[PDB]
Amino acid sequence: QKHFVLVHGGCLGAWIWYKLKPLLESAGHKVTAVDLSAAGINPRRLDEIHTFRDYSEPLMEVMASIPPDEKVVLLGHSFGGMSLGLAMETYPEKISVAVFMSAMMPDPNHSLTYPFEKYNEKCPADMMLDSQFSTYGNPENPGMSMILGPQFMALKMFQNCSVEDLELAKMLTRPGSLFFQDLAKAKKFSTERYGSVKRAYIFCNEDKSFPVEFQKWFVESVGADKVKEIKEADAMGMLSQPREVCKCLLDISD
Ligand SMILES: C/C=C1/CN2[C@H]3C[C@@H]1[C@H](C=O)[C@@H]2Cc1c3[nH]c2ccccc12
Repeated sequence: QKHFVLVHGGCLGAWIWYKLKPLLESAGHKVTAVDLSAAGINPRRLDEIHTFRDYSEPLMEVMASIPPDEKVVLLGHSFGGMSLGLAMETYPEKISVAVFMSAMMPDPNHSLTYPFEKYNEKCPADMMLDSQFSTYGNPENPGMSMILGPQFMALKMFQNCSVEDLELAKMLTRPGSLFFQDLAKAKKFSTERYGSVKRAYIFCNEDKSFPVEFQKWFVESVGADKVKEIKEADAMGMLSQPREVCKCLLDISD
């Protein structure tokens, strides 16, 4: 038995893991799927969350409650990788392996905004399609909020998923933030902390929102201890290939 803590990306929520949580449990493991602040059915509203630590606070509540005797495996995807990073900085010893599936993997050597800068470098400005962006917070120093466009979701996140999974996410997706202006002010991670945590990576070769060539770039520039691939996972591998993410994760963790 291991304890997996599962962390969703932006605009999503704990619900994305609904297909993978049973699977890990039927193999005999403990699973936690967290909702981050203003995501899923978390009661907070976006415009009351201005920092990324505030956003990541329900993950941090989980990590503080890992008994002294225990460790967890973390799985994050997309923007979830950033929360994995804070978890890994603050509680390095409570994590046996941090697993990043088609996620940005922070590097103690750069500002926390660096994977975002590199994404703008490597991807076109129209990458998010019908998604839409607006400022919130103080007009004097603003946040950016985003909503996922229906086409963006169908073509570029859930394209190897059932229309059912696509429909559920339209019902459940909420405005998100990538916290860029706050992340630009956050303390960097260190190698003594963040950097002491074994890391794994799971490629999702068919992720059109985060192309594999760019996922491959985080492993080449930061490194990972283990690395797997899902030939047919899209951005939502946990929904499109839930049995393969399970298999990868038991491999990585055993
Ligand atoms: C919530 C929709 C998004 C679209 N896109 C955006 C933001 C999110 C999503 C992950 O949740 C991916 C992957 C990603 C994005 N920006 C990145 C920067 C560095 C590495 C990966 C990314």
